[PDB]
Amino acid sequence: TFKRRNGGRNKHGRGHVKYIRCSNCAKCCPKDKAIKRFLVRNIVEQAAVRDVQEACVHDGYVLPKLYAKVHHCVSCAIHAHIVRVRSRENRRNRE
Amino acid sequence: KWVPVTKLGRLVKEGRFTKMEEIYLHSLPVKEHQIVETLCPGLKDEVMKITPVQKQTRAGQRTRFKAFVVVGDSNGHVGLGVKCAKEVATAIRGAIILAKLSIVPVRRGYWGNKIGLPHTVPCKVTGKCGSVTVRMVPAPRGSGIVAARVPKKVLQFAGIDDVFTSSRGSTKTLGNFVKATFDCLMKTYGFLTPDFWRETTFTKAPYQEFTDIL
Amino acid sequence: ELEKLKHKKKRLVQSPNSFFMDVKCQGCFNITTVFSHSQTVVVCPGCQTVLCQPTGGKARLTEGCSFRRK
Amino acid sequence: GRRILNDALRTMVNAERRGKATAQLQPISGVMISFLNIMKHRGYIKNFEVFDPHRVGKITVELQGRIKDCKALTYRQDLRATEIEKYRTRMLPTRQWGYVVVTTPNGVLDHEEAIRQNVGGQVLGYFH
Amino acid sequence: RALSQKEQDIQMMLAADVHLGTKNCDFQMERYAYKRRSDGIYIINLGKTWEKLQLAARVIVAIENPQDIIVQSARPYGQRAVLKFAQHTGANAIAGRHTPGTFTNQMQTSFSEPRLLILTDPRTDHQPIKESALGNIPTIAFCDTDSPMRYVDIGIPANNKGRNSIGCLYWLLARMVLQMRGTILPGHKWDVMVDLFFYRDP
Amino acid sequence: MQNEVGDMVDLYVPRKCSATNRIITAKDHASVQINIGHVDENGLYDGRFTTFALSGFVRAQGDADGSLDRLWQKRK
Amino acid sequence: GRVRTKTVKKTSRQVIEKYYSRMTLDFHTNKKVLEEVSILQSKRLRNKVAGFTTHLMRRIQRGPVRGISLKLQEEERERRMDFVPEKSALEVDEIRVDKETMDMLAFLGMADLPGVERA
RNA sequence: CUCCGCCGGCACCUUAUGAGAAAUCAAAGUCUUUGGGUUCCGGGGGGAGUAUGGUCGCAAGGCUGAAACUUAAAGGAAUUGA
Ligand SMILES: [Mg+2]
Ligand SMILES: [Mg+2]
Ligand SMILES: [Mg+2]
Ligand SMILES: [Mg+2]
Ligand SMILES: [Zn+2]
Repeated sequence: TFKRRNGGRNKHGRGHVKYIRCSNCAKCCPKDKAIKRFLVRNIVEQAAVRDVQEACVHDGYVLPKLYAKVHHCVSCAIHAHIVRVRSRENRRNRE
Repeated sequence: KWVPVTKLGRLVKEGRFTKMEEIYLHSLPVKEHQIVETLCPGLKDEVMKITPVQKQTRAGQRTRFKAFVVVGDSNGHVGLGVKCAKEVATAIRGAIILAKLSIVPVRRGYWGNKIGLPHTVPCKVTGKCGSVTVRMVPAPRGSGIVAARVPKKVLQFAGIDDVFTSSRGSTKTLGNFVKATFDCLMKTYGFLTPDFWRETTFTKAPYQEFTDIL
Repeated sequence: ELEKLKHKKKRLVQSPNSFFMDVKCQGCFNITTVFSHSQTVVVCPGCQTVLCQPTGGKARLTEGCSFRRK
Repeated sequence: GRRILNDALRTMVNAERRGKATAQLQPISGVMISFLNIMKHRGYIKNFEVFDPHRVGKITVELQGRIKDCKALTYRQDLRATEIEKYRTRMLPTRQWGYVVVTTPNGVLDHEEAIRQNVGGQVLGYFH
Repeated sequence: RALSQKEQDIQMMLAADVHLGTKNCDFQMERYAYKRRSDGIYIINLGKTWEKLQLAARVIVAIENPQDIIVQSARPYGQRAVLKFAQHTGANAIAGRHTPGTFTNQMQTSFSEPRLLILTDPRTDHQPIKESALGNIPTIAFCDTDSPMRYVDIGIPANNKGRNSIGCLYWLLARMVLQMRGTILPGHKWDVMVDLFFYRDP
Repeated sequence: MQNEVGDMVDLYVPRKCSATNRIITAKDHASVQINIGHVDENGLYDGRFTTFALSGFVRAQGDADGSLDRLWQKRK
Repeated sequence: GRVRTKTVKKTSRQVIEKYYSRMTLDFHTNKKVLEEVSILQSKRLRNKVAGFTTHLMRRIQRGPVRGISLKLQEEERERRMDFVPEKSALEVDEIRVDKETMDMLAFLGMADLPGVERA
């Protein structure tokens, strides 16, 4: 039995893909297999943004934003619910 | 009594058919089994195997019996029925119903010399169902049916007289084995023979010929 | 008819996509024959200006070089 | 590599089985057209073009759907006119129809022709 | 001079915007689409559309009893087209949802053995397609430039997703079948006007 | 077909697809038989129709429509 | 925990099919309507179905409703079904299309048409 | 950069009319209607890539590689249940 068409990693036309480190357990998994999300979070959540616009010394100042491209392995992604086990049929779609 | 629900059943009830040649020639879906008794009178049915299949549930494992019946008159009509049911007898009945629904036409041929009625299959035919494949090869007059007990019991209904049988795959699984035999028969009218070469003059379908009674 | 978009060697009777073109410049009112896919710079014998630049496909003409297929 | 008279027949089987009206053949041969002459003589394909402009060649046959299977026996056999009799049973569907085409010193010809002219040769292929 | 039935009918289809297919095409019916506009949607030879319309009309008329013909439209843009088509041609329209098993389950309440099956869309009405493939049921389907036209015997190349086109095309079939059967005697006059087939939404 | 006596032994010489010439077997429930009427003059119909038959193969490909078309352009 | 079962809802729709002008909004009036127009075996089921039919009233009386079919509403929906404009609203006297839609007609030989114009 | 077409790539999406034990595959199709050419390679599970012999390597090891005996199943795919 073969669980997936591409094996869980998108590797065609290559022989080796440079590995990376999980952001949680530091496991070495290939860059084309790691669950890679580009999280862009506020510095503070919206219940503490009025309170910082009431403290910025210069008016018209916009809050910076944290841009960071976190990597996870499959183990940590499943465990932290980044991704979930989907049915045999729903498994295939990429949307 | 009957009160047929398919208009084929209606026409058969008023008896404006005589033999299943027209229904076969027009490839119509036969949906009421009580057409075929009135259209094929000399019909004989035998069950061969009752193999019990078992689904397993929380409480235990629940058994059903499925029946493999062959029906057919010894003149080129043979039909296979498979039916799974709780009880042996009702499995037999449902199988015989589906089998008399699955009557199909088997064409015969001569080995080399066209004297007497046709006895052997027209040519080499192959039928496959799952893993088992069966071949019938034409045989000269008076060589019998060389085949296993199952396809020989199919062919003795099909009316074939002489034939050479070569089989592949797991012939022990009687379901696939008899279904491959039947698939190898019901495709003997699938062979573009030179004898068919003359282009066909069409015939009105039963619906448009017996329209006014609909 | 699609037999012109269809590949060079997949047509019914395979035929070239190229042609010989007579190029005539602005500075030297004579005619010189050049090939569609020139592969080599060619210069007018008198005026010595370039007629074409080799390219992966058809050669590139210089400004004011009128050419007739032939 | 190419070992045509298979590249032609397998194209013809594929075209027929898909129901295409005409099939074209990229290389040709005197042997190829002599095979198609056997088919057309025995009434299995209708007439056809032989595009011979300048090269190996090209052909276009029109299929009438009357053919059912046609093959080449590359690994071209030796074949006596005493022992075709167990090739006809070994390959052809029955003893009434189907033809085995064997090349013989009298050119390409089918096995029934080989019975009457009593000349054997090498199997080019068959069709039925 | 005068006009031909060609003239009037092609004008009617230009008006009801039938010639405009969509962005895509299927190799099966690319033979009807003629050229692309640079915006990207295809357009259909309405002459070839009307040729197929005559084909379908002859097939309809060759039916002895029109009570054995079923026409379907699952798009709500076509129910008012199909019932008006049905009451005129004597056919039997099944508008709305198609209950699966209509053509096979013999002791179903909604059973029938139609001589012929007309569909506004093979794509949406693909269920009747599949049952027709099991019931020996010839089919005339209204194929757009996106129509996956498996199991279709006669396919009219036409837009079938518009407020006007579905109403127009069934009105063409209505008039043509009625001319064929002669209920409207020779003469382009017919006492039914097209905007009736357009669906009247609340 | 023909017995050597001349008697005819085989039953329902089956109809053949008009577009691909493979024969419709007795259980190709994906096979259809179109009737196309003929129109003559005032009235524009009588019970004179041409008949076509198509196997499951041709329909399943989808190219059944092209077959009906290209066989309807035959004249008489 | 008060959802009505099929023995309730089927009966409510079926009785509201047949008896519309003869039953009204008021719960108790519908009770006594149902007494003479149906035979049941429990006063609580009687109350149950009457109380479902009463808001079936309160929904029908303001807007349309699913399958349940009544002549006094289907006939009017047919009367507003079958109307047409005084003349066909789509007019052929002016048709505005582009070059390829004209190529249609030109390939069909029809370079000249009534009412076809260049955009 | 937009559009259309050719080749040659890496792939992907839909469908059997095909194939398959199926999973699945547009190439694992054109296979009992069996034959384009060619190399390597398997013959139930163990014992075992083990012993012995050879050979290469500094060594680890690599390549080549059995038998005795034992066993009625081992195994693949999919179904239901737990
Ligand atoms: Mg590469
Ligand atoms: Mg690697
Ligand atoms: Mg072993
Ligand atoms: Mg397993
Ligand atoms: Zn991790």
